[PDB]
This record gives sequence, structure tokens and C-alpha cells, in this order.
Amino acid sequence: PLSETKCTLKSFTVEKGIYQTSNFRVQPTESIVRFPNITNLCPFGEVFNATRFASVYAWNRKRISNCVADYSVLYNSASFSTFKCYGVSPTKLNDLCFTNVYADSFVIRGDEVRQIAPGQTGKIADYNYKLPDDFTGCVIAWNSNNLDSYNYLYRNLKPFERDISTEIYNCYFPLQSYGFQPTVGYQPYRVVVLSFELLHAPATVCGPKKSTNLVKNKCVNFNFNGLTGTGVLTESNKKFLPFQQFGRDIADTTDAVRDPQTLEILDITPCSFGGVSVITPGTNTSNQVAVLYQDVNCTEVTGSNVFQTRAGCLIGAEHVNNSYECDIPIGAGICAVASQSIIAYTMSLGAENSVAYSNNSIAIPTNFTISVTTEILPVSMTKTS
Amino acid sequence: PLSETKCTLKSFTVEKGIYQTSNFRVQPTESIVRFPNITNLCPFGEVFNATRFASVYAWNRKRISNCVADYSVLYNSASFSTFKCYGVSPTKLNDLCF
Amino acid sequence: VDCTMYICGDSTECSNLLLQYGSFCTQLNRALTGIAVEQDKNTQEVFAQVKQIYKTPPIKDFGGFNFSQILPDPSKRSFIEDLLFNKVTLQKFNGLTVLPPLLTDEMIAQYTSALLAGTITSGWTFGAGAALQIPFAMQMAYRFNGIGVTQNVLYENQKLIANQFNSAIGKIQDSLSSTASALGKLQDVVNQNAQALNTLVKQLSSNFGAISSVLNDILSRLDPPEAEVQIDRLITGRLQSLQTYVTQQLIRAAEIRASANLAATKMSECVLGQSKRVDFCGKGYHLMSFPQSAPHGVVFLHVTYVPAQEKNFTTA
Amino acid sequence: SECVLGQSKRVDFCGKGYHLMSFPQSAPHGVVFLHVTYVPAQEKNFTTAPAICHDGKAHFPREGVFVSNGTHWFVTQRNFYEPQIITTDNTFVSGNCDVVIGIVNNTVYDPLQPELD
Amino acid sequence: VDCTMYICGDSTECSNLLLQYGSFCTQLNRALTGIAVEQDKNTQEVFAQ
Repeated sequence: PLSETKCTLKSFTVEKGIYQTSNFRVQPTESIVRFPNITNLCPFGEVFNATRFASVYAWNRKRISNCVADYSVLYNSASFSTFKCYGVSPTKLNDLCFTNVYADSFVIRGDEVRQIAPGQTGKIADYNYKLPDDFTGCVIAWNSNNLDSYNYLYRNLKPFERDISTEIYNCYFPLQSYGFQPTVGYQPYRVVVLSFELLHAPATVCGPKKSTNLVKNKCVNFNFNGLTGTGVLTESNKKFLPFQQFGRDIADTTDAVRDPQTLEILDITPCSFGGVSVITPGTNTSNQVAVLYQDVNCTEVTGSNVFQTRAGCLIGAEHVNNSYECDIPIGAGICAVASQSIIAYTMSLGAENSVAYSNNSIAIPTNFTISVTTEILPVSMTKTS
Repeated sequence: PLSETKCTLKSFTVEKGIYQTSNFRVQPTESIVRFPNITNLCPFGEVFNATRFASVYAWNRKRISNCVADYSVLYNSASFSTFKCYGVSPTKLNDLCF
Repeated sequence: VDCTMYICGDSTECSNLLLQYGSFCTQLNRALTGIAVEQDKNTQEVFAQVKQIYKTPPIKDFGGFNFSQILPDPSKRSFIEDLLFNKVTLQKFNGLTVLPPLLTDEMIAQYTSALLAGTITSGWTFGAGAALQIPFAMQMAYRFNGIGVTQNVLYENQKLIANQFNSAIGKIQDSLSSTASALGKLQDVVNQNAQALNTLVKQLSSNFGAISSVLNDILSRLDPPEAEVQIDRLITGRLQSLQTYVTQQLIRAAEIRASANLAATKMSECVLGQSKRVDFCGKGYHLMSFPQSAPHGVVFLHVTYVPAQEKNFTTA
Repeated sequence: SECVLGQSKRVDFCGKGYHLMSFPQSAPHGVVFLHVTYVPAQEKNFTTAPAICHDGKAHFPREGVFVSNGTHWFVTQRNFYEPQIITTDNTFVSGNCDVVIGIVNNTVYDPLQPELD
Repeated sequence: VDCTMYICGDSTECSNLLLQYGSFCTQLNRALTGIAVEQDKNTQEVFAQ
């Protein structure tokens, strides 16, 4: 414990007093994961392995839910040309649960395959398809001209807008078509986009996790359905409502959460942390040191001689009985080297006398003493420039 | 106004005093635009529809002025490949004077 | 406050990202511990003005004055100090803590009783040396003679002055028990400190330009090469907020230090003696002062003498 | 300004006791005052009284206090023991001595009367 | 001083991009009104004797 002082003060000798060296937190163990019950593979094959994908005017969209989705079986393949995820790490989607999945699909040029992105301008980016000032799940575009090489058509609209009309709009029809032939600038690509949502509803789609057992009344680390946290889990007198998935008081920290597999509400609280403070009698006098854990009941930790005070728990100092003058302040009426040890007493304010008061007696001095008392006052500081 | 006070003070009850709830400003109406009167289109075609583009030793340069320009008729087409404007947005160029 | 825990919140990635910002954390910790240690100096400079813990005699024959409502009760604390402690209606979650004061309210209520017992029993003397007992009526005559009115005007009017002092103590006890907003000068300080801490804790739900306001989320669904910039945005925002808090706390603690200096001087010069400074301790001519503890301050009760029912005379 | 150039009557402002004088001293980056103060010592307790009955009059001290060492009454200054016979040149008189609470009976001298004989 | 008008200047997108900075501006407004009320109390204490 002492050496942390010699390091916090960048010195080999520290004077008397009480310093703050560091904090302490009971590190959690045996991390748990708590994912939903429904565990069935999702049919992405009935999505990516299709052949009838509509044109750029009526680009199709399908929904995905109510399963568990293996993503590492697609992302790590050479079967796609551009696999670019926006805001999510592709190697991590097997830990994040989503509420829904929107898989949109169409077929466009291989040159214009770059314009399916938020922040790009061009023909389809401005007339056919767009993404908002936010992230989608991922973009997955694979070359499929082998099975495609006219029937694919394309034209201020907004992100995720559909133009179904094909009319002449000064008489000129604006629509146009592709060409499917192995003859580079017009080679077509089959492209899809996956869109997710995070922390807006109960989640149903995520990857193959274990959903290990549950613990209670312990500082544990949990991966609770894409919401990761650390703390002690307790039981609540409070009760949520049928439409409540978690709770909180202030500052975005989750304070309570219901189970996804048992619908049971548990409270989450930060597990015992605090500061540590080392009361030292000065290194020139000795080398022994006392230590105090701030705002801690030392039922959670060395424990050679323990004294629990209103300031915290004090180890290394003996609680002596008779009050003395205050040597080193600790706080809340305690002050703390005497008799080869460190002592922690309740400081006293001075000698307790009572003047003999009577309604007919007076006390008058007979001698006097003149004294000289010093008093120091700073008047200037250094003129730094 | 009392609702604005109860809202600014994060409370359904407020003691006496004088609080500052918000600012206020008379919103303008009927915006105006004033561009010069000289409106005679200039030939960007005499720039883009050419073949004598000099090599990268004496890459040619020309000046353009004294016209109301037409930038959509160029940008909106599929004629070009790279259309990357450094510091300006192309769909805005029909509101900027140079 | 703990900077590495308020800012990051037990995220080693964020700790590494923040370690490259110099020693801002140590500097803010240093400032905060400076003001925390200065508060105890303020308290011991105001209250620890006495050398010995004087005591009051069991026989109470103070010339007819009733010091029962200001002298302590063996329960703790006096009656007026209890009314005060009731007149005020005052955490540790994430990197924040509230240290306790060095002097418990018991010790402060014992100091403000030692001072009172020494003032009623010896007068000016115990602040200049040893306590020299004197009957209370003679001390009051000394004070009257000090303000310019001969001593016989007290000995002829001892009963009326005792009655007026008793009725004024009653008036003060009533005006304290009944009226609201009595200790506004202390409730204001408590409210300011609590509102500053509230703003500090609420500044953790901001993005500052990042994708989210929670760090473990961006840690979960993003790659370190990109997570660097989002964590940096959150880090610089939280650092700016912590620095703002520290500076405003410094300013407010300087103001509180000036007020505690004023209170220490008022204790030294109005309780330990008799002030000849106009309107420094009360309205009128100063006779005496009695201190009283408080939740987070001090309350002086100045006893002063005010002339009334004047007449007109011819002069030369 | 208020302790070197003069004599402050403010309690515990320039020392611990009664202020007599002060001497300043320069310093590295400040100032050091040396306050010379007067502190009473070796106190003794006497019996006291607010006034004195004398032939129907109440005698109050002029400057000081009435003290008694058990037997006889003297007048002193309230800050030092220098006793003196109670005379009429140092005790004024006001009113009949039936009102003051705690008057003691004693004799008050009159230095004109013996000079008349 | 008013934050949203000094630093943005009546631009809705600037106000939107600023709302993400917590409540710094409310805090500055609070400080300024505090010193204003104090400047009033100063004269109230000096002259109303």
C-alpha cells in the first residue's frame, strides 16, 4: 500500500497526512449471456438464392423475424463482391439481437453499384433509390450476370421511396432499361441491403449464443440480449408493466431489466466500488501505513485489525479509547503513530473546565505578562509571462 | 406562458419571481431573390462538344462569363463518369452566382 | 469525482484512449481535493475560536435572564439549534462520492455551547486569556457603560431589561418556528451544489456528435479502427463537461471562503467582545451576541439596545 | 493600516489578548507581523456588590468595581488589582438605595469633612 | 446573451446539430442571470442603508 504513495506523489519520501492513491472495484466473474428461447435457423437461402428479383423501379423488400440468424455462414464467403456494413462490425453480428430485419433486393449495373450508399450522388441515388442520414445493416452485392446475361428498368425522391408509375413526362418518357450480354460498364450486379433496428422493441433475431444459466446477488458481467453491463442483480419491490422491457432513473444507465426467457424483472445496481486512502505517519519517522476504504462496509474486502467508521472501513489502525489531540484527519469525528502502531481515536476539542460562577463573586488579575505573536500573510505571487 | 414557465423550470409548480422562458422573433414572409437582368445562355457545348482537347503538356483553358448559365442540362445526364465537385453541391449550382 | 470512471466507466479501451490526453484527470482531482480540504479549514476557523470547553453551572441565577432556550439540552443541542436543523430540507453511483465533514454536528453543537457558556459567565475576558467569573448583571452594566449609558440605568431597570430580553427570545423562537424561507441563505447553497451535481450526472446522456451516448454499445457493434473516433468524441465531450464543473465549483468555493471569513471575524469581534462598529452586529447599539449552530452554517443572535420615546428640549 | 499606524480595539484581530503595538517585518514573498499584546495573569477572587447604601443614597463606582477581601470594601480598576479606600471622589450617587438588587451596607468617606476640623 | 442565436443564428439545422451537446447553453444562461441578479443586489445593499 505505501509504494502507491511514492508513485502518486513522484517521490521517495512523503510527509505525514492522508493521500488518495487510487480506487478499488470488486472485479466481476463468470459472465453470463441471456438470449431469447426461440432457436431456429433463419431462411436466408430463400432470400439470396432467388432468381426473380424485380427491377430498379419496383425493387423488392421482405421482412425477417422469429428465428436465430447465423451470419458468420454468409459474411466469410467469397460468393459476394461488395460486403460492406455501415455502423456494425460484420464479425460481431453473432452477438447483437435485432427487432426486425428488412432485406431489400434488386438488380442494377456493376458500375452504378457504388451509388447504393448514404452520401453519394448519381442517377439511381437521386431518381430510384436512396438511404437516409443514418446506417443500414449491410450492403451485399454479388455479380450474377452469369445468370442474367432489357427486362431490368430504371428511371429528387427520398430515402426508401418507391416509384411505381411508368409514364411519359415536352413529351418524353423518362424510363430506360439495361442490357444483359457478356460483351464492363453495363455488366449487371444483383444487390441486396439488410436493415436493422437497435433497442426500440423486444428483439427476436440474433445468432447462435449459449444463453447460459442465471446468477443473483453477485457482481457479475452480463451480455443481456445485446445490452452488456456489469453489476449486482437483486430482486425488486417495484413492478413494471406489460409493455416494459427495461428501466432506468437518470443518465442512460439501465437500472432494471426483465428476463427474455422468464419474463421476470430484476434490479441492477453498481457493485461495491470506492476510493482508497492511505494514512501515513511520514516516511522519515517510520514505514508502517494504515489504509481506509471510502464508503465501504468491509464485508467486501487485508483485515488484520478492522474498524468500521462513518467514513468507511479502516484497516491497519487500532481503535483506541481515550481521546487525544488530532494528528491526521480521517473524517466524521475520527482522527489518527503511538506505541509502535497506528491508532484511530475520536478527537477531543480541549480541556473541559467549568468556571465557578456565583452572583456575588468576581475574579480580578494581579499580575500580567506581555507577549509577542507572529502572523504571516502573503502579498504577491510570481509574475509569469 | 404559464405552461412555458412550468416547462422551463422542470416542475408543475413555480414560486413567485420573474423568469426568462424563451426568446422571440417576428418570422419573415415572402422571401425575395434578386439576380442580374442579363439572361442570355452561354455555350457550354462549345466547351464539351469538341475534339481538339490539347494534351497534358499544354492542357487548354478557357474563360466563361456574361451569361445566365445552365448547369442541370449537363449534370443530370448520364454522359460523364466522374462528377465530383470540391466544396460545392451540384444540385445547388442553380442558385449560386460566380 | 473520479475522472477515469466518470468519463469511461470501466472500459479498458476508453482508458487507453484517454491516457493520451496528458494529466487532465490528475489536475481536476487535485483541484477538487483542494476545495474539499479547504472546507474544513473554513469550519475550524469559524467555530474553533475557544481554547477550553467551558461549562455552565447548574444553579441558574443570571440576574433574571432566561437562557434556557439557547443553552444545550442533554438530549444531544439547544432548542433553537433543533428548530434550525428542522428548517432545512436537504449520492454515490458512478464515479461520484460525498466525503463526510471532519467535525460532526455533535462537536459543532458542543463548540457553540462552550462559547455560549463562556460568554454568559465571563464576558469579554475568556477571549483574551483566562475566564474571570462575574455576575451577569455587572457584566451587563459594563456593556451598558460601554455603549455610553451609565451603569445605574441598568441597576434601576434590571427587571424591565430581563423581561424585554425574555420576550425577544420568545419572539425569535416564534418567528423561526412559523415563518417559511428562514435559512434561504443556506438552502440556496445546498440547491446550487445539488443542481451542479445534477447537471454533471445528466451530461452523460449526450452524444456530442457520436453515434450513441453509451460507450459499451459502440464498443459492442463496431471495430477498434472506427470505434476510436466515436470514443474520442464522447471522451472530449465528457472531459469538457467535467472541466466546466470543476471551474464553477472553484468559483463557488472561493465565495463560500469569503463568507466564512466574514463569519469568523463576526464571531471574534461580536461574541468574544463588544463591537463599536455601526450596524456590524444588529441595528442599534451592540450589547452582546450569542452564536447558534446550523445545518451548514452559523446563526448569530445579536442583543442590542435601541432608544425610544424621545422628548424635545431647548439647548445651549 | 490599523495595527501598525495605530492601536486596534478589535478583539483577536492583532493577537491573543489586548493590543499594545505591532512591528512589521519583510519576507520572501509576503509580510510577517509581530504583535505585542498584554495578557492578565495570577487572578484572585473577591466578593463584589453593585452599589453601596450610605445614609439613604446609593453609591455606584465612577471607574472600576467594588471588591471585598472578606472584611472591608475597596474600589479597583476592572483589569488590575490596585485597591483604594472608597471615597466620594471616585463614586457618584443616584437615587435611594432600596431598588438596586444586592446592595451592601458600608461607609463612604468624604475628604472635606476632616479638613473642616 | 442567448446561445442558440449567438452561435447558430436562426438556422434550424444548426439548432438540430446543437441539441446533441447536452445543455451547455442553459448552463451559461443560468450563470449570466445569476451575475445579473447579483449586480442588482450589490446596489441594493450599498445604497439602501
